[PDB]
Amino acid sequence: RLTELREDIDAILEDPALEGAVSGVVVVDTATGEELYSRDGGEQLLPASNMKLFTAAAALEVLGADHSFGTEVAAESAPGRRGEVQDLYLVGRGDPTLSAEDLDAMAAEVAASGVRTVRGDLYADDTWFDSERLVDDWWPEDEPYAYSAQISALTVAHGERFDTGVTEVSVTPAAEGEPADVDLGAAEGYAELDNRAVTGAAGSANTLVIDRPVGTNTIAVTGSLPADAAPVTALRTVDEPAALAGHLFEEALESNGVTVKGDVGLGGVPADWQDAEVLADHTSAELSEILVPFMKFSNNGHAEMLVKSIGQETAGAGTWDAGLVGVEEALSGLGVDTAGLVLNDGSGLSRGNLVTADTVVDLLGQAGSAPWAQTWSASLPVAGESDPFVGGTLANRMRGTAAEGVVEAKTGTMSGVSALSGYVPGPEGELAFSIVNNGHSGPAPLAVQDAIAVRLAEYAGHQAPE
Ligand SMILES: *C(=O)[C@@H](NC(=O)Cc1cccs1)[C@@H]1N=C(C(=O)O)CCS1
Ligand SMILES: [Mg+2]
Ligand SMILES: [Mg+2]
Repeated sequence: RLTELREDIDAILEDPALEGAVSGVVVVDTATGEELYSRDGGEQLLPASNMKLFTAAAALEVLGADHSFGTEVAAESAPGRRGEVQDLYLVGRGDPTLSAEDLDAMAAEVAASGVRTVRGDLYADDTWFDSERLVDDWWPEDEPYAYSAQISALTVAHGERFDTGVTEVSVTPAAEGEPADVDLGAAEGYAELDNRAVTGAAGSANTLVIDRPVGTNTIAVTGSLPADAAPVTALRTVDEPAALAGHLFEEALESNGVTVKGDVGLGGVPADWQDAEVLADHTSAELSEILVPFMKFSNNGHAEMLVKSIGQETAGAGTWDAGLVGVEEALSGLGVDTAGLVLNDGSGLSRGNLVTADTVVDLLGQAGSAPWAQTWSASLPVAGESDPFVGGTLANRMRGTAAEGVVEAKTGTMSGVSALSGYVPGPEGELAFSIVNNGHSGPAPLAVQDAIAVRLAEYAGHQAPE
């Protein structure tokens, strides 16, 4: 058994896919508390998205699994006669789930409260958080994609997965030689557009390219899409999430009989109206719930918003520095020795982050005993599970093995970095394990991971399906 499992893991770690790579692998039994396996457990390594474990085990400590984020609209004073108001501020406070409709339900309320004309400018206020959009060491080349969307307190979230600070761009073919049709999704009318994409012959090489050149708010498209090609869509971030939530809400009011004479812009409530009238409000779901679409798909923008949210709680400052300090200590009050830790962000996107397989495992145990241990274990990706909201980043891994429907682990992928940490619940023992790989030069060593996971699934007393 134990004397056996060792040789197995060792052999799996001898995979050529890991040459030159440093691997942090640690396995412990959450019950007995016995150390089943350990190789370089103390080595500091980049955790990539596995950093989200620390971020989630802290948000639940700081904000409570019942936490809810709210949004609001306000004017100095309510309307009356011709139901006319001056300036209006869209004020949000870190809701990571603001839907387009959520804004439309508020556009309606604004009208349902008598307003019929906004003779003033339409400002968007997101001061609950600082205006520091990206972590200092993130790379600017990664700024056009959903993974690296700017952080703001007031940002619109796309789809059922809540991809924040982004817009869905679409490219539809035409006739060979004619320009292609580009729709900018929500950022239509907001972000600029430079359509250089043509429609290529039917059966031609698709060479489409959707970009947001650094430093601008322009969605650029180049290359060509074949005439016979199927319509393409793609998430893209926008400069200043708030200004877009501002643009959409402006469109939303207009869709609810409220005319806006002034301009739409970035601004905070004057701090001159200590008792402004709150024309409408919105409350999101509880963190316990938002947890799911966070840890299953590793929402990066969610992670950072939580961090800062922790920074507003523990110290009234929507900031990373304050947020991270909160996480560090919250992980300490949770009983986690945070010595080998180095927190530079909440998502794991930063190469300034560092953990040790032991610190990860440590965190796994402690979190299992917290009064929120269930809403936490359930947020984790389940192996081999076909349904996106259950399998998450593990929906296409370990299908048909003892690990199917069993392993609850968190992933982490980055250039030269990959990780898998979680629990393997088996009648033969509750298990917590961490696998961190840094330095390999080829693709993520999934098979190596899966192999160890699936072997643990067995060690825990599971069998592969027939
Ligand atoms: C976590 O690692 C995070 N990864 C990325 O955003 C990839 C980038 C690293 C630098 C710039 S982009 C999320 N987690 C994934 C996982 O498998 O855990 C995959 C992508 S998004
Ligand atoms: Mg528009
Ligand atoms: Mg089973």
